[PDB]
Amino acid sequence: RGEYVVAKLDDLVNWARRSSLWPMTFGLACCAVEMMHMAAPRYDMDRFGVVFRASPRQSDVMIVAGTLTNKMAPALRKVYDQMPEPRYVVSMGSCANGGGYYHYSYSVVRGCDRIVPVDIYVPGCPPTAEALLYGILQLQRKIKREKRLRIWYRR
Amino acid sequence: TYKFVNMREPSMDMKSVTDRAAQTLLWTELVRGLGMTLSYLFREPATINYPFEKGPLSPRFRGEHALRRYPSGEERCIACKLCEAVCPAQAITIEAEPRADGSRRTTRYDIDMTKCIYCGFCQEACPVDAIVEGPNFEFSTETHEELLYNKEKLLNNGDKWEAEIAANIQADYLYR
Amino acid sequence: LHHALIPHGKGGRSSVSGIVATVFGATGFLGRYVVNHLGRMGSQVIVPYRCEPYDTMHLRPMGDLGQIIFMEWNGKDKDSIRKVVEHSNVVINLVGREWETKNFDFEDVFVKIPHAIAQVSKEAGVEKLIHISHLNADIKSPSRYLRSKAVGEKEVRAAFPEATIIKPSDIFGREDRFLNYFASMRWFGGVPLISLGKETVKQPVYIVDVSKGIINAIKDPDAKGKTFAFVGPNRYLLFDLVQYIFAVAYRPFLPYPLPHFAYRWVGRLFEVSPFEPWTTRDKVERVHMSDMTLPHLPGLEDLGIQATPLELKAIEVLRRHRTYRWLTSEMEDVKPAKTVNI
Amino acid sequence: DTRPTIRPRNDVVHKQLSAFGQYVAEILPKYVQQVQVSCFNELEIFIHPDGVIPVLTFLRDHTNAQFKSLADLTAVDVPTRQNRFEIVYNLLSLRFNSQIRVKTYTDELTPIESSVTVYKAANWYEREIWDMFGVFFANHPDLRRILTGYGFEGHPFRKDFPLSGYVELRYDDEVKRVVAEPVELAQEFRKFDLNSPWEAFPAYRQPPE
Amino acid sequence: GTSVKPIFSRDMNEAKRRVRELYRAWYREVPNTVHLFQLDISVKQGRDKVREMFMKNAHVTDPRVVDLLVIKGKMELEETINVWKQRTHIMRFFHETEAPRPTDFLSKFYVGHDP
Amino acid sequence: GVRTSPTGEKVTHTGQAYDDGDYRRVRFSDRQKEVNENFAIDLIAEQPVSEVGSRVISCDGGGGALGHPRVYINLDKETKTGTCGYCGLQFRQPHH
Amino acid sequence: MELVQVLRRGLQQVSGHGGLRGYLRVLFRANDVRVGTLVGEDKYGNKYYEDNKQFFGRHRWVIYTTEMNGRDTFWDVDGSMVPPEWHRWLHCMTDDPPTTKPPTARKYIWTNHKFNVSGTPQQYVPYSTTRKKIQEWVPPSTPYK
Ligand SMILES: COC1=C(OC)C(=O)C(C/C=C(\C)CC/C=C(\C)CC/C=C(\C)CC/C=C(\C)CC/C=C(/C)CC/C=C(/C)CC/C=C(\C)CC/C=C(\C)CC/C=C(\C)CCC=C(C)C)=C(C)C1=O
Ligand SMILES: NC(=O)C1=CN([C@@H]2O[C@H](COP(=O)(O)OP(=O)(O)OC[C@H]3O[C@@H](n4cnc5c(N)ncnc54)[C@H](OP(=O)(O)O)[C@@H]3O)[C@@H](O)[C@H]2O)C=CC1
Ligand code: SF4
Ligand code: SF4
Ligand code: SF4
Ligand SMILES: [Zn+2]
Repeated sequence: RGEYVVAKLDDLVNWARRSSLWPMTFGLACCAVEMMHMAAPRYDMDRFGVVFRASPRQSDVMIVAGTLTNKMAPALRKVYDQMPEPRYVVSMGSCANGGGYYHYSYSVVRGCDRIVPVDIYVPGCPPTAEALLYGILQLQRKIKREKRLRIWYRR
Repeated sequence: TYKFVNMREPSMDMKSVTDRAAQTLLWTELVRGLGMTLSYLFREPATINYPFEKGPLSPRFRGEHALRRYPSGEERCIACKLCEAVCPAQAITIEAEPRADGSRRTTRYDIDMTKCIYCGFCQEACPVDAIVEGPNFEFSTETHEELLYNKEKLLNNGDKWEAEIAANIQADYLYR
Repeated sequence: LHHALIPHGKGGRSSVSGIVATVFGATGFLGRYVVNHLGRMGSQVIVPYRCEPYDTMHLRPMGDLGQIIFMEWNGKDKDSIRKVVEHSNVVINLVGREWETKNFDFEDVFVKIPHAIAQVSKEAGVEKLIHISHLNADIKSPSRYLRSKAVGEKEVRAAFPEATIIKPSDIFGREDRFLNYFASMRWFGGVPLISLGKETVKQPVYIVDVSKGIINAIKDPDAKGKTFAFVGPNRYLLFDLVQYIFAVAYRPFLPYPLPHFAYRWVGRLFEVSPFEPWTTRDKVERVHMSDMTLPHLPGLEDLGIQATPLELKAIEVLRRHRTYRWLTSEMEDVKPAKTVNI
Repeated sequence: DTRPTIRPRNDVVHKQLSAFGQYVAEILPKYVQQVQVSCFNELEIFIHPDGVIPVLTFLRDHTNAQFKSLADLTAVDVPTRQNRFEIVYNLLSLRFNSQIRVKTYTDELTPIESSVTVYKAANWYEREIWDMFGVFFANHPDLRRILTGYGFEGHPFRKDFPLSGYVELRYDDEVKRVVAEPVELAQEFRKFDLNSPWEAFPAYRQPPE
Repeated sequence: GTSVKPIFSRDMNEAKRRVRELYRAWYREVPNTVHLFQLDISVKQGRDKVREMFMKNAHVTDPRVVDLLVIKGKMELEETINVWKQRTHIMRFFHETEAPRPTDFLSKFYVGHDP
Repeated sequence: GVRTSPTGEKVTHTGQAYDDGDYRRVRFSDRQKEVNENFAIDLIAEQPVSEVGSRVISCDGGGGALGHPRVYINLDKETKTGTCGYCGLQFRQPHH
Repeated sequence: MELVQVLRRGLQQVSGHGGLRGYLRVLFRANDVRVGTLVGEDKYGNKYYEDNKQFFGRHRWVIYTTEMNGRDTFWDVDGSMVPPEWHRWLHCMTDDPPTTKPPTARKYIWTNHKFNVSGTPQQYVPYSTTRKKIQEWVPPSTPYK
């Protein structure tokens, strides 16, 4: 039946997307250091299929790791625009989540969500590299639960 | 006491210069560089098998905030507002009101995880060990609003991680 | 008003406005824009959706955290509509489709679904329901889109007597399928106007104008029961309109008269596609109807919003279509297309 | 020791710093207004704002001073003073391993000669004082905002400036742009009035006026 | 006491001269911003905004103040020239997303408790 | 004990329940109202009142450093039982 | 000599994991084939192994349960599937497993360790936990006038 065929196509495409999540080298602050430590041998992003890649044209997930300030927010929004779809935003740290320590400052965006649609909120100051890996795996399951071709079949 | 890190003049004996020319032509330190990486590939990798294998922690680890309670069942919090008055990020909001029994307990105890800095200052300030930073750190959420913790959510965390948090405090209270 | 619906603040994101609303079909064109305005003033939006949640991602960052709430709903399920409209002051109906899918014809998305929305909204107890139709809505128009829209308007009026009915003429914007349609027609050789397109008069209205009109109608205490008609300020001849569209895009213009039945065949051929049907018979028809002037119906100016002429807001739409050659030319380089006087 | 908690006090350094303070006061009586050594052995020279270029140069070039490193250059804003802005120069002498402080005053609309000619490190520092406080430094190679965002309106570090500013940022889909809006916080900064109404230190007791 | 140091100009006329040449630079610039920054507002729609910005602080009379805003406007021109400001930074001058605010007392009373 | 409001919303220990004519309940549909079933108001009630045989008694909450600051309760009024202000445990003189 | 023993213990790898079928089960599920002493098991089904010979970090590990709380976890697993009592032992925060040293029991402690409830309709929605502050006048019902 057509539903089974589109189901299997959904599983294949979602598996590819979740098993080759290519992130972006967009570290901003101390939350980037853990972003490096999970790339360090101990946790090693590489075994999970995730390999760092600059040039947003060839990346899927943006881990906004660090404080997002007013002077940088236009750059972050523009760079998010460069990403071809599908795209995902993982927010690392309290600063990139809702403001963190400098939530009441004059030149800090009170949450990265106000600029891009954040897909996964990873809490911490900074989050432990295990916690960030957990957030990435949660995003992976999110991609696994996508129903693109199913919705197309029931257009 | 100081040392000259790069103050070495190379010897100009015929043997020395022959060795330098051999290293230049027949790449020698380059071969050493290859050999080092060969030696480490043959070595054991350091990666752990997350999530089936977890990196080591300590009983002092700071994670998800949680409200504890006495063994009787009554909450430890008495709304003294030390944690709210000491939080560097002003992430705690407390509203108190005398309960029906008479004990002073928070009618609202909200901790904003999206604004928290996980310093642990609240758990030091608490005179009754009511608010603690639990061992949990894998509590990422898909939406922002789920990170704005209420009193009920914090009490649920306290009731859930109580087995771990009681042991962690038991193994660390003597240092404090 | 309830104790939490009393307006508070200064109109910013974190301000209680009291416009708790449901926008059916928010995931597309004006459905996005309206939400933005609803998000801007600080109103709790109960945006329902049937598509993949990823497609609702651009819906997320226009409201303060906790304001926008997404729910799953199905057109042929009264329980879903009841769930989404149970706690809401206003229910805005923006459900539509330029084509007829296999599981949804024109009547389903313009009569049946609006009927269910209006009936369930009346049962729940909402105070305002803004239904959206087309200006050229007629029970005898050849295109099934406009005919279905007319019967849907009558049904919605019957079910919700005080429902505000807004009849926009033609929305042009960054994603409009009206200016981008003409611009994208460059791929298929020349632009094949029917009878050279010298008999059709179109009155396009800016998207921001329509969304602001919806917001004002919600805020206006007299929009209940009324039937507004949202049209642009000028009336363009279709050939002159395409001339302006291709001049602002600086693409070569190759007009080509085309017999009506041959264009119907072309529309069928494009309808065959099991994906986004670039052109349908309804589509090729509608671009040939003139915009029926309805002076009796109240307009945008009554709501207090001045229509923005297409010339000022045409560079936004067609700057993407320009090649690298005329990618930086200013807005005043191309002279406004001559307009037949209203 | 008899004082296991009280920080040890060095008096030889106090005598040396006092001697050098008198030395500098005698050398440049034109600008040196008042010199004082703190209890923790730090010497501060308060000069007239016209003595910014001369005095620094002396401290940079004299054989007995040899202060050849501008460690820090900052300003402190005290609204209750006439010339609220108070520019502070911190200098370090590597030959006599000694730190000196030269502090001058300036109001909102009075310029200060740029010390870029003397201390080329000041070039960026000056801009910061301009950006954070608004003190304009004349004869500067290039004065510009260094920390605030482009198009910022105001001087953040001024006391008469809210810590949350006046304008926040957002992304608007209608204009497809990162727009700026008037500030509106979800939770207002709870201003805590923590100050004991009992005098703390009898030593620093201001005489009544 | 009543007499204090000058910034750049030594009278109001020289300050007006500096204001005049700053307006010269801005007026000459504006179309270059419209083209280079890919703005969609009309050229005149930016020149009149330059005029309005100049007319905003047209009430000041202390010379030193006038030199101060001359330097500040020079800095903003400097940012605009070498693409240091961006499209969003320039567009902030035209407050677009801001809803229009009312001026009559009656609407303010209807909308909220503010002066 | 947690009970149900007429709308259907469970009331918390703080007596919080959104009104029927309140739009905020929209947040809870397709979700649940996170409440704590273990009510401290009830849980402290059935704890037995200790028959202390002295005029005053010291309570630390149990565990020394694990408990609350030690406070001394005066058990002199025969009409009431001395209750610690930190943990809520009651004490009573042996029938005086 | 060590080559032969090395080839041999690769067969103890398949023998320990209940034969070939269990060998591919653990290989495709937990991505490892290493064996270890069964330190314990929890009520949810996760099996908890330890091998002190492994270097610090992989001396203890979990094979997660196939099913927990009405959710198939045969293929998708996460770090929140660890019950609180065993999370201490797994993360090397103690050397006492719950089997030997069991955590103290109390009434308020849960009996079913819910995993991360994000995404599922059992999410957490923030809300005000306080009552109203200002009351209304509730005008009388008699027309009177
Ligand atoms: C001082 O402060 C600092 C900060 O302070 C705040 C900072 O923030 C930052 C900034 C922060 C960062 C940079 C973050 C940290 C980043 C890192 C540490 C980087 C870590 C990187 C890694 C772990 C990964 C490195 C990558 C490696 C080792 C290898 C990559 C190589 C690859 C090959 C990757 C794979 C990619 C590709 C494209 C291959 C896949 C493609 C294929 C297989 C295609 C196959 C196709 C087919 C088979 C087709 C077959 C067709 C057939 C048969 C027929 C077809 C014909 C038809 C007709 C259809 C820095 C630097 C900083 O310093
Ligand atoms: N020029 C114009 O386009 C004019 C349009 N209108 C009316 O405005 C409304 C919105 O127009 P516009 O935003 O451009 O349209 P779009 O096609 O861009 O968006 C239509 C919306 O309706 C939803 N929808 C369609 N069919 C169904 C269905 N069967 N069940 C559930 N949801 C459904 C879509 O969901 P999804 O995104 O998942 O498909 C989407 O959210 C329509 O009623 C249209 O006729 C009025 C005047 C002029
Ligand atoms: S959340 Fe904490 S660690 Fe992350 S950037 Fe902000 S302050 Fe640094
Ligand atoms: S640990 Fe968290 S809640 Fe406690 S004071 Fe620090 S930031 Fe606030
Ligand atoms: S410090 Fe402890 S007892 Fe005091 S209010 Fe905070 S949680 Fe309650
Ligand atoms: Zn007690």
